[PDB]
Amino acid sequence: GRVIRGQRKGAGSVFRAHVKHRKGAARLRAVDFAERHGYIKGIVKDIIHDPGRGAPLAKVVFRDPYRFKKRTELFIAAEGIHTGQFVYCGKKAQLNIGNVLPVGTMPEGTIVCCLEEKPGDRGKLARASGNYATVISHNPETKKTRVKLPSGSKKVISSANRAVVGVVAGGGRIDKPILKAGRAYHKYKAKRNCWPRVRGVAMNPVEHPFGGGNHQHIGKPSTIRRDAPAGRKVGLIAARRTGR
Amino acid sequence: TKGTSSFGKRRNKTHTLCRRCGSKAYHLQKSTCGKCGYPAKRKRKYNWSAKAKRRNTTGTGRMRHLKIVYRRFRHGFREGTTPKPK
RNA sequence: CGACUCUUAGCGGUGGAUCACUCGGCUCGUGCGUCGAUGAAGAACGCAGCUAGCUGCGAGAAUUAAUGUGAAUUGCAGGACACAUUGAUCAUCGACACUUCGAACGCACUUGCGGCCCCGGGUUCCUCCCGGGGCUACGCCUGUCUGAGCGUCGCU
RNA sequence: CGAUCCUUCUGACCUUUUGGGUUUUAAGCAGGAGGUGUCAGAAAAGUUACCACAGGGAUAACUGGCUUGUGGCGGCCAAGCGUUCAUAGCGACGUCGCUUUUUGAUCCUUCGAUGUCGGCUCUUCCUAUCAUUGUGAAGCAGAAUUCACCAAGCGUUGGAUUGUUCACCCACUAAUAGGGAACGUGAGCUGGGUUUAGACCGUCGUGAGACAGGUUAGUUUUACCCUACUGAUGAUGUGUUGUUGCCAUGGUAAUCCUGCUCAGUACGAGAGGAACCGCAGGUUCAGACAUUUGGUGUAUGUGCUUGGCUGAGGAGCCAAUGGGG
RNA sequence: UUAAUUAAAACAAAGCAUCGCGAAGGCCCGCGGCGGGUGUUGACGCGAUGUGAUUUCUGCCCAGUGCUCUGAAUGUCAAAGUGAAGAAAUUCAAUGAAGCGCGGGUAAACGGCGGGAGUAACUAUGACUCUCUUAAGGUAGCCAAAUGCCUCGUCAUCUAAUUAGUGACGCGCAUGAAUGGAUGAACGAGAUUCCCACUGUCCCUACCUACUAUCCAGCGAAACCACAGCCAAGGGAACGGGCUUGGCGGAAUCAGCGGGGAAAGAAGACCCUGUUGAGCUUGACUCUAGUCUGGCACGGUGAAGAGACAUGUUUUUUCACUGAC
RNA sequence: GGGCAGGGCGCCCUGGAAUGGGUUCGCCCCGAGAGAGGGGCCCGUGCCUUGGAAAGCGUCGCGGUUCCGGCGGCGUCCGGUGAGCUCUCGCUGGCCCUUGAAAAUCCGGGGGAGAGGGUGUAAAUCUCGCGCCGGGCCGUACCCAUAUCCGCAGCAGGUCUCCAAGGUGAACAGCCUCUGGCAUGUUGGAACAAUGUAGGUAAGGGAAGUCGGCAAGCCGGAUCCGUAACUUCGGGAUAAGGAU
RNA sequence: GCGGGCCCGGGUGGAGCCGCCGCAGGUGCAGAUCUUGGUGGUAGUAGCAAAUAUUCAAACGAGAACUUUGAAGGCCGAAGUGGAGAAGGGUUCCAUGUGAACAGCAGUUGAACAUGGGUCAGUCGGUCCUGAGAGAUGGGCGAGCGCCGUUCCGAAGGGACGG
RNA sequence: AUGCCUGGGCAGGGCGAAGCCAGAGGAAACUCUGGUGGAGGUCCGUAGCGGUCCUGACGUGCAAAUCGGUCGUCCGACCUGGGUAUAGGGGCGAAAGACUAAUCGAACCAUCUAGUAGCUGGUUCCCUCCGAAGUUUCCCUCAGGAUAGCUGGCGCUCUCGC
RNA sequence: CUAAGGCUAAAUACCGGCACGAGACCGAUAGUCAACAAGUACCGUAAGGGAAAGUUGAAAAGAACUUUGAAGAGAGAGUUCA
RNA sequence: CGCGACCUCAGAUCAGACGUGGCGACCCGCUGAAUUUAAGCAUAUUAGUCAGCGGAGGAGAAGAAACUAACCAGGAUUCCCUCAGUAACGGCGAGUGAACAGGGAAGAGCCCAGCGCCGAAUCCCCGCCCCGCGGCGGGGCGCGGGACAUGUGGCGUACGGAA
Ligand SMILES: [Mg+2]
Ligand SMILES: [Mg+2]
Ligand SMILES: [Mg+2]
Ligand SMILES: [Mg+2]
Ligand SMILES: [Mg+2]
Ligand SMILES: [Mg+2]
Ligand SMILES: [Mg+2]
Ligand SMILES: [Mg+2]
Ligand SMILES: [Mg+2]
Ligand SMILES: [Mg+2]
Ligand SMILES: [Mg+2]
Ligand SMILES: [Mg+2]
Ligand SMILES: [Mg+2]
Ligand SMILES: [Mg+2]
Ligand SMILES: [Mg+2]
Ligand SMILES: [Mg+2]
Ligand SMILES: [Mg+2]
Ligand SMILES: [Mg+2]
Ligand SMILES: [Mg+2]
Ligand SMILES: [Mg+2]
Ligand SMILES: [Mg+2]
Ligand SMILES: [Mg+2]
Ligand SMILES: [Mg+2]
Ligand SMILES: [Mg+2]
Ligand SMILES: [Mg+2]
Ligand SMILES: [Mg+2]
Ligand SMILES: [Mg+2]
Ligand SMILES: [Mg+2]
Ligand SMILES: [Mg+2]
Ligand SMILES: [Mg+2]
Ligand SMILES: [Mg+2]
Ligand SMILES: [Mg+2]
Ligand SMILES: [Mg+2]
Ligand SMILES: [Mg+2]
Ligand SMILES: [Mg+2]
Ligand SMILES: [Mg+2]
Ligand SMILES: [Mg+2]
Ligand SMILES: [Mg+2]
Ligand SMILES: [Mg+2]
Ligand SMILES: [Mg+2]
Ligand SMILES: [Mg+2]
Ligand SMILES: [Mg+2]
Ligand SMILES: [Mg+2]
Ligand SMILES: [Mg+2]
Ligand SMILES: [Mg+2]
Ligand SMILES: [Mg+2]
Ligand SMILES: [Mg+2]
Ligand SMILES: [Mg+2]
Ligand SMILES: [Mg+2]
Ligand SMILES: [Mg+2]
Ligand SMILES: [Mg+2]
Ligand SMILES: [Mg+2]
Ligand SMILES: [Mg+2]
Ligand SMILES: [Mg+2]
Ligand SMILES: [Zn+2]
Repeated sequence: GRVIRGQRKGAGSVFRAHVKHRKGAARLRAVDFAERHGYIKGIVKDIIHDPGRGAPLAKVVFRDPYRFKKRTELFIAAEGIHTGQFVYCGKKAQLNIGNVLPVGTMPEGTIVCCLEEKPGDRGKLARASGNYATVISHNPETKKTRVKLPSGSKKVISSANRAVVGVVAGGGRIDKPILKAGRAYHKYKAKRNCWPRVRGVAMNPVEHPFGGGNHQHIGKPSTIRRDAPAGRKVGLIAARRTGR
Repeated sequence: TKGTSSFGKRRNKTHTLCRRCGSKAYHLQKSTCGKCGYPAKRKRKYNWSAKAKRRNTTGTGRMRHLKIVYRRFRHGFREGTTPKPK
């Protein structure tokens, strides 16, 4: 009768993200007249490490062409981006690494990162540590562009939405083994309270459907329908196939 | 360990004196009384504890203003008059 | 006959049963049937010559004024009063007064920080500073003033 | 072979269908059916070793009670085994008994609780006698062997394995006989195994879970009361005290073995091979005692030593008895 | 890691392998909202599981229960809509979504992976052969294991002696491959066997020290209490301190002691009953949040086309617009 | 406050180096300017000086029956050392699939919107040196733990910190001592019976006891030798075993 | 008087009480591990045994093993039985006096009791700032007390210089 | 119990990973020797944290879980103060049904509530008279009821040693 | 009858509040928890829980004074009908 | 390119008022169970009850038929007796369960919108004068303001009304 683990994550207050020392949301620059028609140049100041995120971030300072002030954005640093480098963004921006421009302008076969799912959402796709999206084809009619996500799926997006040329810096983290429970603890201490995971078969049958029994076994098929109530949808959710 | 040893570390208090009811029931962290509900405009009371209602009711306190109202009604709520001078 | 132990009786101990008392309860019935932003209920803190509690009172703090009555209050002193005098105490109570929280009302609850006017100390309005006095919450109705609209129109 | 309620069918020129009239529908009246097999008729799957409550000795798991099927033990007849010969020693086919040291049947006492299996320690009792004392019998020549009688006085051991009762082996021995005492003995001990809660394996079940199937870790409380017992003051009488004694009554205790001589004798074809009286001693048990040997040792007795402390020498102290002869 | 009986082989752990999700999304919270957590997030991420370092390997089976895929070639299929006859209430008919049926995939999903005979010039075993069967009939490995009833299996070693330990065999009641098999250095207050040294665990006990216990001055409770307290036998509610017959009995006490008082504690924790409950499970009976699907309203504008009825109506299929959202 | 030692500089000027050089415990640096010279800046809690010897302390002697916070002579000195302990400052590195707070508040800089008096004066002084006035309200005792807190109590339990001498010794280990603290932990006296609780010692045997080496005992520090099977090559390892 | 009980005598007591005919009831105790209060045996018994330790003389005092002073012997042995704080306590701090009650013996002693006294800030902290978080307005929900949310469906700054 | 914010703390030794220096061998690849270095979810071990064994002491105790010896760990998945968040069919849980104020296989407080019990226990003065049954039938009935039977009380209708 | 608009006293109820009256009621373990400094003391972090406790005497006339003891305590004396 | 009316919408320490909370025995509007009974239990019963929320007064609510009846008719609402443990509801089981008429207590009726007729004939606020002003009213004087034609007031409402 007890509420199982996984349901208690929805309420929060113990599974909330650890955002105390995070440097800020890594959002792409907002669309304006310069971005839409020409291009605007910014200067890379420093590359910062964001806790809980493998990919490093880069602070780029622009100048607002409406008021006398210096705007600062926190982009996701691509491979090869160094401090004291001019980075351009706009329709007329050239095809260089760390240079955000609309996908319609970029030719086919281009590798991009921080791709916008919708025009103006300031970057949503292929931005984790080293992932990248590849543009496949352009459709001048209806203003559509096909992109291949790192998951292997192909999605059709508008040609207006922008993306950053190159791959996300910091790739290859998963190659190094953790080798210790302590390193996993330190890794997950900066993200959430989710690392120590207890198997359902090791629990009592009051707090998990897989618990109980004189032998540590499941006793029921692990596959479960997607239309299953909370507290029962555990194991392999809507598994088309299960084995190796 | 759960008994005598555990009673040793009762060092910090959770309730303080409420300024509306006067009882030591004001919760510090929640900023709520639970005896009268001071942050709430209405006083806290329930019908499942009649003895609690009897402990703090109209007749318990000073009745500094109501006792005068009783006699003023008993004579007729007269105002702005004086008895006949000698 | 000894000491201890057992029963009964007289007296003396522990204990407060019984009886008689009762300014207290329970039940029924009659009349009236009244709170508060002019600040309710409740809470806190203080007030007596000697005053802890109860009760009463609110910096005018064991009570002020007025009315009625008429020689006390009292545990002790002190005494005011001439009790042939509005005159001690009492009761009534219509005048006045009524600290801090609390619907609680400048902002929060630490008794901490402020703003708008007037007066005094300092000045000779000179702003600092000090003290005192009056304001500064939310919602809402009528009306006044100042406003906005590529809302609907009229003149130029 | 089947009540109420409900449904369905059949019957009347049947009643109502509500202010009245007509027509559908519906509700009634009477007779059949649809069914309750727990059959005088609820609509109904498990587990709990995480468990709870009210009770029950009306009811189980101990002991104790009746019985003795079964277990154990003992007789009666005598077909036969025994070289001949039923009864030296056995004894079929039949039959008569005893014991509750085995498992069984019963539920009589105990469920407002009588602490269980073993092992250790200790006392006493029984004989259905293993050995020792005294004897009867042989298919007893000696030795040895078994059968039987009076007989429980005194003995019935040390270990490997297993929690074990039981069981088997090694060694010694005269013998390593069998049992009871709430299946003696947990305010006597232990907790190894049963038998709570945590876990592992195998089987079973969809599952939670189950297993006289295995494995592992798992708190053993209280006596100062009465009696009993062990000791210690005492008590009624003897006029009071002291000395020396008697005795009724209770308890009781000693036990077994080896070597020499007999004697390589009796006996015996031989192989082998005794016994009595004597001598020297040993095992177990009981009562004492420290001359000797050993142990203890804080006479804190006397040296020797580590660290520190009284300035040092000397003399000492502290280090829960500093340590060591 | 179970505070207060279980520190462990249990949990966790890096490694390994699957499942879902490209955002009006996956998982989840919330009675409620243009609500909220993951998310200051974007597949090298988040969420859900299984196994559990390194090495090696990961056998066969989709019959069953799950999960998943598409599919007007479709049996069943509610509401709403359409037609029918009737005076109407109506009933009938056609149409007809999801889901169940029907067809594939998936076991590092839950899981499972047999039996009977004949047969090699001594016996034995058995290569090999035949038949019946399921969805395959246990493959590589391993074992009398923490897993084997028989069992203290058989042989060797370890001992004088071993139900213990180890090493081999497989006949495996009932081993077995991510419900992971085998192996494995270091490590472990984890479970066992043997050996060296060591020692009072023992043969077999003794002595010494400190604090109690002892006595005294002072101070001083609690548990418990039908009445009380010497035995044998009898009968009795089948084990008496009281009853009967006998043995007998003598004030008041002190220090021990644990045989008895079926001693004290807790209205037995075991078992059974109750038309008494609770935690948990599901193929038990009734339901329910959530979730999938269909209809009605918010729900408009334009352009083309077809079926059906009929000789204008509905169904409407597709495309385009935004002003609702 | 002023001055000066002493540290640090990823600050500057001359100059251009292989025969490579400088340099640390380690590192590290150099034609993107190393060694060698000359400067500059920061911290200076250290030394001298005003404060400040007047005061404080150790001594020796007095005034005053008493009260009396007094009066006076002297001294408060010279040096060296240390992987020594603690605090602090400063360089240099190593680790992160861990990257290790916000705000109040203060300051510097880029610009010149504007001001000033006009030839002795003014506007300005992120005020240079002095001089004047004010700083409101609340807490301040004591315990802070084998007796002032929580456990029913003066309960062997629990409860967050700072200061940290000598000897021995690797050591903040154990033992003794100094400054400081106390009376032995809700009582004392007299004996030393049995059972106990806590320490030990035991001839010969050495686990024969027990379910089981339970408990106890054996070894133990340092120096010099030596150290096997196995192994993931890292370990095992203080293996084991010897001498001082 | 079979009995339930009752009538007299004596003592204590000091203010109300009873018989008969009827009426009415919160009307009769030995038990309920009954409720409340009190009192026994146990019993002058268990016990006043965790952390090495006390002795001598004097003073006050009716009274001294426990108070004070001096001497001796000890322990805590700078992670102390030392010196100061935080939370908590709330007068327990200081002086004087009493020994009724408490400090499980005693006490001339005390944290007991009774009288008084004592806490002095621009510089030490609260006060200021924000952190994790909490929580109004606008907005939405809710039958409703209210709830959701902290920038989200806001005409959100009442401030300032120069004229 | 867990997450977050802000602070504090953790003697003395052993083993000896990278990196670096010097010497020797080589034709090179490079390899040996001696040093420096101080890495490790490293080891012995104190403080701290925890609690294996003696199944020791105690077990109407110092204590409603403490004490002695012996123990595991002791630079990291470490220990700890204060602030803050999660509230009862809920929380939290390196998972023991563990913890959630001495209570946890569903906390505490008040009310519904004097909940129900076919089940235990108790149920208060005297005398007189009469005086039983554990049996039939039915019941989800077997520790219980209804129904017949057994019992008491109140009468009535009559007969008569009239 | 004329809904989807509205007003209206009386006969009715009153375990709270103000002020009175009464009883076949209880008489300090009873009657309200509370006859008295009772929602008080006290307990728990809190929601909350929650007591025990009346009587000299008509009048204090409440025992002057002597004596032992440090005192608590006694022996005399005195008051009162006691 | 600005001004002037209107409609919608803001700011006020603008002038004058109003609501907030408490008690809650009785009352009104919501929400709303389980113990329990059925000898089990799920519909039922407990029960529109307790618990929870909101809102007043001295009473509250209700109230003058879109009624009852089917008679030779009655005639607002509220309460008492009876109807009546009845009609009816209900595993038609346990159980639940009104209304009409009749006799009484009391008794009281009315007002708008619309329809239409009257020169908005109507109402609120500010100034002055007179009266009384301690439950701030009446009259008069103000080319003083505002509301109102997106409709105030007079006549008039089902029993008919207006001329
Ligand atoms: Mg488990
Ligand atoms: Mg479940
Ligand atoms: Mg289990
Ligand atoms: Mg029986
Ligand atoms: Mg037999
Ligand atoms: Mg012979
Ligand atoms: Mg026995
Ligand atoms: Mg016994
Ligand atoms: Mg025992
Ligand atoms: Mg065991
Ligand atoms: Mg178990
Ligand atoms: Mg299975
Ligand atoms: Mg010497
Ligand atoms: Mg435990
Ligand atoms: Mg343990
Ligand atoms: Mg799996
Ligand atoms: Mg399948
Ligand atoms: Mg052995
Ligand atoms: Mg198998
Ligand atoms: Mg398996
Ligand atoms: Mg008896
Ligand atoms: Mg006994
Ligand atoms: Mg019972
Ligand atoms: Mg039954
Ligand atoms: Mg149930
Ligand atoms: Mg240089
Ligand atoms: Mg202080
Ligand atoms: Mg003490
Ligand atoms: Mg001692
Ligand atoms: Mg002492
Ligand atoms: Mg020995
Ligand atoms: Mg040992
Ligand atoms: Mg080894
Ligand atoms: Mg004694
Ligand atoms: Mg010591
Ligand atoms: Mg101290
Ligand atoms: Mg003091
Ligand atoms: Mg005392
Ligand atoms: Mg023990
Ligand atoms: Mg004891
Ligand atoms: Mg379990
Ligand atoms: Mg009752
Ligand atoms: Mg029954
Ligand atoms: Mg009779
Ligand atoms: Mg009779
Ligand atoms: Mg009372
Ligand atoms: Mg029922
Ligand atoms: Mg019942
Ligand atoms: Mg029931
Ligand atoms: Mg109902
Ligand atoms: Mg009305
Ligand atoms: Mg009527
Ligand atoms: Mg009737
Ligand atoms: Mg009109
Ligand atoms: Zn309050």
